[PDB]
Amino acid sequence: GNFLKLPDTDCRQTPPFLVLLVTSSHKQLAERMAIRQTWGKERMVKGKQLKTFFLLGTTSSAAETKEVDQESQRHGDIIQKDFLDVYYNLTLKTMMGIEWVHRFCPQAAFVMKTDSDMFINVDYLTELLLKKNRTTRFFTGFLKLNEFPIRQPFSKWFVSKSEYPWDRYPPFCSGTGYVFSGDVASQVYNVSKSVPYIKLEDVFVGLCLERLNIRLEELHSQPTFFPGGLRFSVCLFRRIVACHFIKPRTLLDYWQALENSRGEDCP
Ligand SMILES: CC(=O)N[C@H]1[C@H](O[C@H]2[C@@H](O)[C@@H](CO)O[C@H](O[C@@H]3[C@H](O)[C@@H](O)[C@H](O[C@H]4[C@H](O)[C@@H](O)[C@H](O)O[C@@H]4CO)O[C@@H]3CO)[C@@H]2O)O[C@H](CO)[C@H](O)[C@@H]1O[C@@H]1O[C@H](CO)[C@H](O)[C@H](O)[C@H]1O
Ligand SMILES: *[C@@H]1O[C@H](CO[C@@H]2O[C@@H](C)[C@@H](O)[C@@H](O)[C@@H]2O)[C@@H](O[C@@H]2O[C@H](CO)[C@@H](O)[C@H](O)[C@H]2NC(C)=O)[C@H](O)[C@H]1NC(C)=O
Ligand SMILES: *[C@@H]1O[C@H](CO)[C@@H](O[C@@H]2O[C@H](CO)[C@@H](O)[C@H](O)[C@H]2NC(C)=O)[C@H](O)[C@H]1NC(C)=O
Ligand SMILES: O=c1ccn([C@@H]2O[C@H](COP(=O)(O)OP(=O)(O)O)[C@@H](O)[C@H]2O)c(=O)[nH]1
Ligand SMILES: [Mn+2]
Repeated sequence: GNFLKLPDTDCRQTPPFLVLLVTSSHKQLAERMAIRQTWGKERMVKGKQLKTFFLLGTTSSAAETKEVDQESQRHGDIIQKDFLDVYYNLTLKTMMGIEWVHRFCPQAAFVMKTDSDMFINVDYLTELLLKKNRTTRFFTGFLKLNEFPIRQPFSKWFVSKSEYPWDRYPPFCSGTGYVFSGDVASQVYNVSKSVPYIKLEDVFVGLCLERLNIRLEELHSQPTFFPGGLRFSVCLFRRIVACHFIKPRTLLDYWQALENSRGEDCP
């Protein structure tokens, strides 16, 4: 498939229950280490396997290239292809991850694409997924259903009319973190080259899902994905899946808080 780095894993032998694909730039080693030490640590969750991989492109910086080569060798959990790893190539990055699931891990029951400035509660997510009774054509997250493209020309998420010429975006889920059954990867990969390209990855996946007639659904009767962030508390964070706006030091402190308070009951 044209990959420069492949994780040392065999999904055929031991099909994972949940695969996390984490986006981060080359310089964000601190993010990746914090994740590896917290919600990214591979383990059995209620007897289900969790696997965690980091998606990277390439960079022009020789120093960063060497750093990442060393990191891959040391940890063996990086998925890499030869594309310039910049914000406006995130669509390529996401498609790389999806391509990977399709080629080397179609046995994954579920896949979460997530960002690195995130807190993820894998235990509660696994509980809600096992409760959902859905194993195919399943896609959930924070649903963004009547979105309009941002036309402010200097905005981080600006798209011109030539980049995206219609008044509304398809239904899609926030790219801060979304979850889908493993089969969905193959479908999206198959259809991706025939769907109009857009440089916003979560929107592009929404376009693919729309072409596939895959409907978005809420994971639970209460909201569980929070792209806007949250005021922290142990009891709240025990009953959410994903929270945005979390820098590495904060992630480590929050993980510590959950460990320090394990075994206490919550209202
Ligand atoms: C982080 C996030 O959720 N970003 C996604 C973005 O969300 C925004 C949209 O839904 C718009 C639509 O109304 O509302 C929200 O933001 C509005 C406004 O549009 C923003 O411009 C503004 O934020 C800026 C402000 O404009 C600046 O002046 C100021 O300096 O900074 C602030 C914050 O940076 O805020 C208001 C209220 O928050 C909402 O945040 O929607 C995008 C598509 O249009 C994307 O979905 C984007 O998500 C990221 O997209 C990339 C695409 O490659 C990846 O999927 C990332 O993983 C994903 O996080
Ligand atoms: C998911 O299913 C569970 C289990 O229910 C069984 O399997 C399902 C696929 C469906 O065919 C059910 O009719 C089966 O009974 C559901 O949780 C059950 O609900 C019962 C009664 O409401 C309750 O005692 C327990 O919660 C569960 N019982 C058993 C036998 O497991 C659950 O509601 C289903 N979830 C969704 C999202 O539909
Ligand atoms: C996304 O990545 C691609 C692949 O690296 C970039 O395309 C290359 O860009 C370099 C210069 O930046 C050229 O020398 C290559 O010829 C290009 N190759 C291909 C296959 O396109 C692309 O520029 C990146 N996108 C953005 C917005 O930076
Ligand atoms: O060149 C880049 C820029 C960003 N990102 C990742 O893409 C996600 C979105 O970045 P950011 O939080 O800046 O986007 P925002 O949520 O503010 O839209 C994050 O996990 C970044 O680490 C990446 O992999 N490569
Ligand atoms: Mn972010």
